Amino acid sequence: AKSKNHTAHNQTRKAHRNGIKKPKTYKYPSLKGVDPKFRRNHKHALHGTAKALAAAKK
Amino acid sequence: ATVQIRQKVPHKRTFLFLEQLILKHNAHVDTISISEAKDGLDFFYAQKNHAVKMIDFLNAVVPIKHKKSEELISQDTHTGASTYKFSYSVEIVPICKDDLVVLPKKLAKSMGNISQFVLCSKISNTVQFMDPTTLQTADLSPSVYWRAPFNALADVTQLVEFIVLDVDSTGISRGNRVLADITVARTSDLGVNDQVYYVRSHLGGICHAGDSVMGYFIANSNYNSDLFDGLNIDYVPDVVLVKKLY
Amino acid sequence: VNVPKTRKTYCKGKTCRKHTQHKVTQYKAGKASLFAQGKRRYDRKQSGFGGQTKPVFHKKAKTTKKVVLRLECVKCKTRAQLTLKRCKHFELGGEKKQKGQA
Amino acid sequence: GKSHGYRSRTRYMFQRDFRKHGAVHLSTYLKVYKVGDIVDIKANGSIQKGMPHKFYQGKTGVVYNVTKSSVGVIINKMVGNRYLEKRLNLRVEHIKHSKCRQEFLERVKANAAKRAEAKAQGVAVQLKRQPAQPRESRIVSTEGNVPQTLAPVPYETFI
RNA sequence: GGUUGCGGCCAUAUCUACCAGAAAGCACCGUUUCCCGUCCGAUCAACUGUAGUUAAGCUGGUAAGAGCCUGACCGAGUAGUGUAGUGGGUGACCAUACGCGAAACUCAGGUGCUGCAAUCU
RNA sequence: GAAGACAUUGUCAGGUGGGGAGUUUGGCUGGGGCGGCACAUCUGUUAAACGAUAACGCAGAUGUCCUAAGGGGGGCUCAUGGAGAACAGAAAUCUCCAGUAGAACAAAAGGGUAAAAGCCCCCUUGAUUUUGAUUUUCAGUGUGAAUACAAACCAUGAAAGUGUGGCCUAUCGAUCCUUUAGUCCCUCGGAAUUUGAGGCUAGAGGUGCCAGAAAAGUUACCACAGGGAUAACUGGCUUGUGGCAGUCAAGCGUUCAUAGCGACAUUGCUUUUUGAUUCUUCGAUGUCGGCUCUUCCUAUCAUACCGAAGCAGAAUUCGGUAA
RNA sequence: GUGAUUUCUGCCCAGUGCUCUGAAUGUCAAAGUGAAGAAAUUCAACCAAGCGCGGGUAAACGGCGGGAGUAACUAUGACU
RNA sequence: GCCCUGAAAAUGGAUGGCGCUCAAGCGUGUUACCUAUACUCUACCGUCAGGGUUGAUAUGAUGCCCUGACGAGUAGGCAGG
RNA sequence: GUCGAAUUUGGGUAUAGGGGCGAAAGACUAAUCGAACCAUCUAGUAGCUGGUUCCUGCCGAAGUUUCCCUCAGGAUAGCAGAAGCUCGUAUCAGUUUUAUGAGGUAAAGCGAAUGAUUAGAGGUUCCGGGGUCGAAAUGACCUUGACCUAUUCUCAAACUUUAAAUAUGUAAGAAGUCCUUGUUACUUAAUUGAACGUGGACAUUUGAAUGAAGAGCUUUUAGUGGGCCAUUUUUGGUAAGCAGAACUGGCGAUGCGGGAUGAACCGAACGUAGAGUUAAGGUGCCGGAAUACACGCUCAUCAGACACCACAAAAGGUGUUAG
RNA sequence: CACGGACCAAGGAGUCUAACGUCUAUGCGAGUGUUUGGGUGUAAAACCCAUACGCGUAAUGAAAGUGAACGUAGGUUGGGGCCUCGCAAGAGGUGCACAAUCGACCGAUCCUGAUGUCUUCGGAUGGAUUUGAGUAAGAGCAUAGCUGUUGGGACCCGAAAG
Repeated sequence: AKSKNHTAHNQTRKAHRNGIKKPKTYKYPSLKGVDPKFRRNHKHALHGTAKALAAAKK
Repeated sequence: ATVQIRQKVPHKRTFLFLEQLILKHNAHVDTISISEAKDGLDFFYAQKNHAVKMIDFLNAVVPIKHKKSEELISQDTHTGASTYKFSYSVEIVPICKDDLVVLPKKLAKSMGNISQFVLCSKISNTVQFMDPTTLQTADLSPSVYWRAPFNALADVTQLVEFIVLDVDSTGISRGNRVLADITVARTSDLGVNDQVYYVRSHLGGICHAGDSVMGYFIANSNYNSDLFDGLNIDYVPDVVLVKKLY
Repeated sequence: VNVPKTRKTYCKGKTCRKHTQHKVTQYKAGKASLFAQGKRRYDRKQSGFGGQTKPVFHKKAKTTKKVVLRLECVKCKTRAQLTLKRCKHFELGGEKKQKGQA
Repeated sequence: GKSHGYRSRTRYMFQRDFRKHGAVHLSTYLKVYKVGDIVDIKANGSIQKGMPHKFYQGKTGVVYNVTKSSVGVIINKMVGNRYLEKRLNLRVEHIKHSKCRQEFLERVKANAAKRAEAKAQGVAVQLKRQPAQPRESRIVSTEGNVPQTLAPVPYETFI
């Protein structure tokens, strides 16, 4: 018994029952994938600037 | 009706030997047309009886296995009549004329206790093997092959050019001047190397000094057969001389 | 294919940690070596009535093995392995190529 | 058998151009990509390394990562009922800026200029854009202009 | 404005045929001891700006030239095409309504533009 | 009387053993078989200008080859055409001019490339170690292939730089089991030594039905659950083919296209053929022919009345109304 | 197995089977023997029947085709 | 353009039937009229959302009350009876 | 048919289930035999067929993806419900515009590259490729030929300079712009850059249009995984109520008015009622409603009557009407 | 023109348990769980209780083993509510829950190897695009209910066989 193998009918209408949307792109994006020569410095830039704001400004 | 002829090898020696011989005895006379296929070719036959006449011709010249099937077409009710459409599926033994073959262990012990590491010789109605170290032949009918099939170890496309230095015959001779210990060197290593191989071979009388022969070269080939793995390695020769060139 | 007998590659043996000279030979499988764990379980299970109790592989399709080279350092003798692709003809050492010949 | 390779169905899309074969020109390399810039993707046929897949031809992304030869670009691709956020590493031949973003950055400078200038005068900032309006009433001139009469033409073959 | 070094955009810059070029710069050109490289100091190496030349390169011009690049009530609102009808037609296919809308061709014009540093009647 | 430590009996071991037992005998499919691989993959096309997109649709390839055909640098220009040089011609070697790739790049096809990605030289092993991120098929799991980095160590070049295999797109594989390499570290649990064995880490030995069972037939003596998801008979759709009718009229009818035969082209009808299909029925529509009996159709063999002829008569031949 | 009588029963022993007063070391289990070892073990020699070689056997299972030609009006073929 | 020839199927039959001929046919234009569980207005039941209301005078504050919107449904889910 | 024997038959006795008995049929063995009967193991297993018991209220699907000895079946994502939680102008949207990308189909072109088809004659080491026989190679025989050796047309899913329409990606600001100088092991010849920040300035037109029965996240589970039809674009096929795909709407799951009748077509989607106006279709009569008005055409000894739709052609006519 | 149904009354089909997942209700809360057993009784009820045990309060690695504060238990960006001025609009402070993010510490893997030392034992200190079902002022246990899963005869009826 042969069978209808494939169709894309009703496939678009199923996707638009839930409303195709963004991943809503938060602040402070994750640094996975960034060049690790950059991340190794950017650690110390934040660790340095937290020392400057704590000690000097109070 | 249709006879469907098949052989599984990429280079089909016996199958092209069949087409040269099908024209000599004037066999295909009752064809309607000839179609071809990936593995072989097909013959279309008008009546039922002309197809069975070909299979009795194919049984004499080439080792085959065949079986039949059918298809219904009309089924007329006014008389009992066929209108059936027949198909004969024929398959050649997939070992060519001059390959290298490692036999199964129980099968080689029944055909006169030949060694497992043999050539093929004469490919006929039946399949004939040759031990190239010591001359000894053993036949293999097609009904024994199709109850337990096996594959060729190496094809014709693995032949390597060799250059012969001299011939030392031991004086034994069945029909081909047996066991001439040929001192042979590689064509590719003759130029700048000093490497000389030493091998018994059936090419006894037809070989002289400085002749180009072809051969299987076991010393660098990593086969992956379980039959070749189940051997005794230190009894395997380095060179099997196959045929003389030119 | 054809590989040279000597290859200078990176060694890691706690004293070298650098490219040193290696020797090249061809990997051999080794003996089956019973009193292993799977073999002692197999010989206990086959014993008795019941016949064959393990699957036996028949339908084999491949024609080549992959080629494995055991690289052996000349200083520290810290052997290391390296693989190649599938090939039918494997010799090492001889037959150096020269392109312009008759 | 079917075919779903990595560069299938790209006969005409990865062709170079007509009369533009050869090496690329050197202002492709000298441009500067900082993190966050809006870029466009058009795959170069000659440079095989670092090459985008056939989907991303013509899309538009944001640069997050800058490295030696390449840039990291994020692309929103739909699958099923959901957008995903997929990341690529494209060499600088395949990438180029987007002029739609570059016209935006100079319109902000003009919008900041008009607000600061109107504050010196004091009223009517008037900064939003408006679409095309329906036009006003006006008076056409027949002076030196007689309205020409037309008529439909009859049928001829001239074949 | 002319050269040269380094480019940017890559034929409005190329191709074919003839002509002109002060000044300086380029370029041809002279030699083979040394570093160096070839069958051959021809190519590249080094040496002198010396014996000499604008003949070539190079730059500029001319051509109802070939090519190339812009346009246009040119072709043409034509070919195709998105929506609509209980529209026509046995059909093939064709008209209408609201819309977007080319290509070849034809003619007219064009024949490199410029950034940095130096030097020139 | 015979026989005698051999026979016989007991346990293990090898050979024989359908006499008997147990089970198996792939998948897709214009029914099922045979074939084929459309079952794992790659290029062009089908595909309807992003991507996606099917058929047993078409034109094809892969289960390889390479210590260079990998890596780096330098030098150089090809296929072909024209004109010249003893033997020398269609084709040897040598020279110049023209030459946008018409050549070559391991292989199928499609891209790509000219002071190179092609040809010829010089040196080398980056085809290496450690593990993560990312792309493609995608469930955003695997497997294969690929991109961009980081930390090491090197190759090459004067240097900028380039190199984690082949110019890019295919060239390949889990669990258990065996095996080698690594730290030569952990454990053998009453406490030690030494062999042996078991572990962590990273490879190989393979499942082509390719996300991976270990497997020959037959049934016309047949059995059960089912299926009109599927065949053999009627019905329905379709008409290539068949029957049949127009139009056009080549050759013919001794000299005359159409009195009359009429092939080939072209437009249609019919369901009295043969195919195609799978719509109805498999908890059954009794599936050939003959005998018997009624009625309907007209595309008329006879009969009735007419028309045309190459119809004198006779005999025919062609056409109309008409069942 | 064949199926009264009369009359006959041709050719092939190689393929598959069966069988023997035949050849001897190719194959080769457990027990035994030897060497190595601290020992479990590893290794090697020896090695029964069968198989393998050799012979017999068709009123055992069965099989009985291809390529030429070579004439006497017009042709199959005795032969090779 | 309309009509006619071309144009032949088997139970008796189908512009749906009778029937129609300056149509009750075909082409076309203008009005009038008929009617759907559709649209507008109102009443009532029900569900959902937003609200008001413990000075007290409640005997259901899971009560009483105000305003608005919507109501098809096999397989399936929940809720009140 | 046979009827004096291999005859018929009574009683006794023997052989019992993978067994017996058989002058052989797979026959007979208590109406049971290609393996009897009785009880238990047993309520054997089933991806297969049938059934599945009260009412109302709200929400409301699927026949598709990947993998499987998988295709009558499951997992898995999808659609669906329920319980809700954090918050309540959030910035989202099957849409348009401004700006800016990408593509190679329709159409164009062949006097711009590339370009088939049907056929196919010779030239004996300018090759042999695929065979075959050889005490060899100076070696034979068969075959596809190696060779097109002379010109001759064709256009194009797998040919291309230019290139639409529809569909498609991104941007239109507060997570922004601007001054100013802090941080570091990165980077620079260099306090140069990079990245993240302090302090200051820019708010109601805060950076196009329209809309927003709130926006956002989470847990958990049912059914489904046989589809079918229509306009348009198409592939195989003579064509099919045939097979296989594309975007979208439907039927399945759905009544109601119209097409006499009809799962899909045309209107239009439903709580129970009263009134009004209409859609699609209709107004001689059945039949609710004008045998209305206006301009023409047609007479048929098979007239013609309304989409999807139940049909009709080439070729003819001094039948009539306009040209 | 598919299958079951001549008619009537009665019977007649998602049940129970073991172990569980989400969710809801109640007790208690760094704890929780009386009921195997003892004490008692108006006697299979009710009431009262020791000591252990279970899950939880610490993970990680194959293992030998080792074992969670540089700090207001960290920095940033939002964040309901609250506090202060203001007539309001808003302005500033503080921000739990929670979401995104850079660090911190514990274990494994890889490296660095200090004072020391039976000279091979010991592992201080500091790292690393690695890795964990971790820590960062605990949230669990016990009972009951709907729904869902698996094993059970498992919604009910049904084979050809063994």
